[PDB]
Order: sequence, then structure tokens, then C-alpha cells
Amino acid sequence: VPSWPQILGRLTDNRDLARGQAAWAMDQIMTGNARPAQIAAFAVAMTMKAPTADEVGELAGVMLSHAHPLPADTVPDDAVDVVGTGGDGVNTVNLSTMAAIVVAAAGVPVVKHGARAASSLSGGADTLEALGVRIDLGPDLVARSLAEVGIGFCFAPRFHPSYRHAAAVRREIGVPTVFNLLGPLTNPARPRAGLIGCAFADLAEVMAGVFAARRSSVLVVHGDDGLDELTTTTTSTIWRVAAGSVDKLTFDPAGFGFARAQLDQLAGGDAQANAAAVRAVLGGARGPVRDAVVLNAAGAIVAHAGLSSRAEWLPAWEEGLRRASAAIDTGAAEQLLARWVRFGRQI
Amino acid sequence: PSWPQILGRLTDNRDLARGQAAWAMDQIMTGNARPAQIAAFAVAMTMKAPTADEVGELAGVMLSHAHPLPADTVPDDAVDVVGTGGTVNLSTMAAIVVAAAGVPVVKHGARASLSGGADTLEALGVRIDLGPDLVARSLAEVGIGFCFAPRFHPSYRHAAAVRREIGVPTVFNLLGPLTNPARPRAGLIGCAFADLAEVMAGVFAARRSSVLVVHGDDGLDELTTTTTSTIWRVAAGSVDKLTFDPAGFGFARAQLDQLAGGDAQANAAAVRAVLGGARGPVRDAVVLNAAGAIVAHAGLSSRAEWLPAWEEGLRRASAAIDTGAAEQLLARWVRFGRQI
Ligand SMILES: O=P(O)(O)OC[C@H]1O[C@H](OP(=O)(O)OP(=O)(O)O)[C@H](O)[C@@H]1O
Ligand SMILES: [Mg+2]
Ligand SMILES: [Mg+2]
Repeated sequence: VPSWPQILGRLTDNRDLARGQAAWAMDQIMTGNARPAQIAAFAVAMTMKAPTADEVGELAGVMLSHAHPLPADTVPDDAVDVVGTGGDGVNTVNLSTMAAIVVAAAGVPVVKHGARAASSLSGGADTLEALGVRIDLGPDLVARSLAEVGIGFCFAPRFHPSYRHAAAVRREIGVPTVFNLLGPLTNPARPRAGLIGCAFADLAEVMAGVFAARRSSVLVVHGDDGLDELTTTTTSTIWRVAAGSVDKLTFDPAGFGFARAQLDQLAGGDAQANAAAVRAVLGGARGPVRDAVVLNAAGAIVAHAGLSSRAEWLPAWEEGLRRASAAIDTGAAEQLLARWVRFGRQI
Repeated sequence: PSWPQILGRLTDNRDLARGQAAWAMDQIMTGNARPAQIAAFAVAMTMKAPTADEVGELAGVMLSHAHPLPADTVPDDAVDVVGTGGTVNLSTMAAIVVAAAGVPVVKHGARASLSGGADTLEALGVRIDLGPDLVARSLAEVGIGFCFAPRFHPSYRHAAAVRREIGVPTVFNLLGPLTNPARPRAGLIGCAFADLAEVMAGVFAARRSSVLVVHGDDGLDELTTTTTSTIWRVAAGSVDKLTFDPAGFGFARAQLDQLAGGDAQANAAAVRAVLGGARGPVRDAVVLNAAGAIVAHAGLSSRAEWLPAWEEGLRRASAAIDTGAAEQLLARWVRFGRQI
């Protein structure tokens, strides 16, 4: 007999939920059956209790059940995502989005989950829109984008319409909660690999556990400067997910010859400014922004490689860095973006 | 100040800065807080164990918005008798007994809501929803008054709706005893959680109230007769924690299933029974808790001594029942409501 008093009482008593209770709660939320007060109580109570991977996996599972799927047999088994929680409070250029373009241009299929800004000046979806990319495509056309261009963009609101009730509560309360983890865990194309940024150092291991449960090949990353990306200003903590297990690592870009950057060198502006930064990087502009893009693209390619049990960490990184740099240098990334824009205008 | 700031601080398991709880409660009380924000705050403040300063700020804001009683209508030595819940039967009866002994009582509550159970008083025929002027008249003429929370705290309705929707106890469950709009300086205040009882005692200490904050060691939000109780004795701005055993005053041990309150109609029947002289564990616990309230009343003077105060309180409580004064006071309270 599941109910809000039972579930919220258990959480406020600092107890983990019984199997299925988080799922019940999320389903009530997704079906419009939860009062805003109940949604907010649930999100906050779970956050302060400390969510488990089982619980977060249940929430993401329910979201994915209610999402619009892509058509059968349209997502390659090795497709990758590059996406983060956001909420790092830094307002950088759109590193995941730029990395995603480069990854696809290197020949790794990318189905990117994304959304507009929550607290920053310009989100991934905002910047793509400013570049002339269509962010408004449904399942069939995203599938066609992936096949024809090598990248698809799943705009979260378009694929998760039933999340509107939760999204409203999240905006109202402002404080980050367990809900802030869900975007990266609920790509509707269900790619099995990705580079997944987490702004909240204390919740990254839980995100990794969710991916581990799905047997995804993922690097969950938190820059030690607070970025929900692999950073160039310092080390990053990586929760490496492979073969159903999570391994905690610290990553230093200096190990691959990257010079240290300052965080203000990665600072972003409005959608137009960040669109300009994308163009500059894909056009061959050298500097800190390119370095961060290449590093993150490489990370995603490493995750992709980890779909094979044969993959080795250092060779994977060297290969990833080589491929990412080459995809920019040959013009492949610049061309792929142009083709992506042309594709959307030809619909 | 902001919701992101305050909620973020709480989710980080940090005590709030001076004034932040007050800001939040003020937003809630002015109708400026969305239900999601009300709920987030209530939950966060509960899970980040609230401090006396914080609870005091919440209660303060609430009282700053409340309708007061008219000037000089609340006696300086008026008392409250109430529990936070987890015993409306016990506190209702004890209140009548205390008033019948000649200690002015002013209660505050809602229908089972800043202190549920006013349904029992209604089941007995008492008009619970009176404005400030008439509560004042009731106090003077009958010796007891009841401040109906929706009437005196109309701005709380937004919070009240949220509490019902989430349906789990929160920090707001502590506010009833701390937001009596008559602002009695004394009382017997029950609390079902030991840790939170101490917090409530700190709030009362800050107001220089003379109160006994009581928690049965069996979990009851009243002085129990099934075992010992913890009392936080508040007087002179300081708190003394005590273990109390009513066996010392000759009270037999009862079982918990004999004392627990039921619904309004059941509660009402029990009131009539006890006020009419029915002996047993329920009477004992009423007498004990009535005596506690009288002891708190006595503590408004610096020259009150613990055991002699208890012995007087118990004699006064017993006599108020046994003479029929308690029964008659209830009848006069019912008559009052009809005579208006
Ligand atoms: O407004 P914030 O809460 O700070 O979030 C900024 C962006 O980061 C996340 O996406 P993603 O990793 O796809 O975008 P990126 O290209 O900016 O890294 C999120 O969906 C936002 O678009
Ligand atoms: Mg990102
Ligand atoms: Mg980012």
C-alpha cells in the first residue's frame, strides 16, 4: 500500500526506501498525480537522506518508461552521449556540446541529450539553436539526423513531456536535488556509452552506480574546480564505469601535455557569444577552449572504446586525443556542424 | 535572502544564520511562498535538526502576524496545557481541571493545523471558533478560553494545506505550543520526541516562560503513568532536565493502551466519564498532568519548591474533579457559548 506519508516518512527518518518505492513516487510525479508539495518534499528528503544508486536508478527507469523512444533499430549499439547535470555555477562555454560535435566527426555515433540553461547564461540547446541546429526534432527525425549526419540531439522537454511537473518544482525551489541527476541518466535513445558530467561531487558516485547497473561504459566526471566536465584548470575526479563496476580515479591533463588553464579562460556569454566560441574552435582556433574541448571529446571516445573489454586506459586516451584533434584539424568537425545545420533546413 | 540560499544551507546540513528561518516563515505567512517552497523548507528544516533559535524565529514570525487578544485581557499567570501529538483526551481534560482549580487557562488549536483535537471540545458542545473579544470574555467569565488557530492565524492556511499534503511530521508540528496568540507565560507542554522536547524548552526559556516540557519515557506527549517521564523544567530563563516518576506520589502503573486518545466522540465520552468521577488510569493521568500545569503556574514565582508544589497541584486537581467544579466549569463553558 504505497503512499506519500509512508515514503516521505521513511525518507525523513533517514532510511533508504524499499525496492519499488522510489519508482512508485516517480511514476506518480510523471503521471501528474503528485501535488507540488509532495514532489518538493520527495526531492528534498531524498537529497538530504543521501540517494542510493538503486533509488536513483528507479527514478531514471520510470522517466525512461514514460519517454518518447527512438524508432526500433535506429540507434547504433555503440552510440555515445556527452552531457552533464549542469549547476556548476561557472557559466563556461558549452564544452559538452562542442565535444559532442568533435566526437561525431571522429566517426563515433552521438545521440546527445540536452536542454536550455537552468542557471547559466546559455545551455547546450540554446547554443545549438543559435548555431542554426534544429533542437525541436521528434524521434523519427532525430533517428534520421543520427543516420545522415552522425549526430542526433534529443531535446529533453520534447522527449520527456511528462516531466513538466517535476521541472516546475525544481525551478520553484532552486536548490539542487536528486532531480538534477536525472537528465544525464534519461537519454531517451538509451546510448550505452558516454562522458557524463556531474557538478555535485557527493552525488557522482551514485550516478556512476546507476550506469554500472545498466552495464554502460561511462566516465562520470567532476572537475576538481567544480566543473561538470573534464577540466583543464586542475585535476578531475573520474568514476570509471565498465563491466558493471565503478572505479574511482583522479585524472591529470598535464599527463598528456595539457597546460594549466584559468577558469575565466573558459568563461561563456549569451547564446550568440557561445555559438561564436563553437565556430572559433571548429575553425582551428588554438587556446584553452580548444584544449578543454579536445580533452572532453577524448574522454567520450575513451568511454566508447570501453564498450570493448579489450580496451586499455592509456592507449584509449592517446587514441581519443589523436582522433579528437584530427577531427578538428582536418575540418571534419566544422563540416559536420555545417551538414547538421543543412540537414535541419532540408526537413 | 532567498530560497536557494536558505534551502541550500539546510541541505548542506548547516544551521541557519540569524534571521534566515524568520525570513522563510515570513514568506510563508505573507502568502509569498509557493507550496513547493513551503514543503521544501519544512522537510529541510526537519531533516537538518532544528535549533531552539530557529524554531523560536518561526514561532516569532507567526506571532508577529497573529491577531492578539485585547489589551490587558489575558491574566499574567494564564497557562496552556497541550501536546505536540505523535493525547487530546488527556490535555483537554487536564485543561478543564486546571481552570476549575482557579488557574486561568488559554488553549490554542485546530481541528485534527496548529494543534489538532479541538473537535473534542466541539463534541462536548463548546464553541471553539470565537474572535479575540469573546475569547477574552470566556477567560474572564468561565476561567478558560480557546484560540481557534485558523481564526487567529489566518495567514497560516497556506502552510496548513502543505502539511496535510505531505502528511508526515515536520518542524511545524512543534509550533502549536509556541504560537498561542494569548501568549501565556506558563504551561504543561507535551512533546512526543525527546530531542525536540529540549529544543522547545529552549524556546520557552528564551521567553522567560515557566513551563514543564514533558515527554513520557513510553513516547507519550504528556506525563505518563506507565513509566517514568523526562521533564525539562523551564524557569528563570534556564532549563533543568529531570526524571519524574509518579509512583512517588502513589500513582499505580498503567498500560499505554489505557491512556491513548481516540476520536472526538470517544474523547468526549471519556471527558464526561472522568469529570463525573470515573476512577482509573485515565483519571490518574489527567490529575497528574493537571497537577503539572499547576506546578508550572506556581513556578511563575521564584519562591516555589518542587515537591510541595506537586503535592498542592495534585490536591487541587483531585479536588476540582471530586467537588464537581471541573464538571460544572465545562457546563458553564458550554452555557457561555450558547448565551452569547
Ligand atoms: O544552466 P546550468 O544548470 O549551468 O546547465 C548548463 C548546461 O549544462 C547541461 O548540459 P550540457 O552538458 O549538454 O551542456 P554544455 O554543452 O553546456 O556542457 C545543461 O543541460 C545545460 O544545458
Ligand atoms: Mg556539459
Ligand atoms: Mg558544463
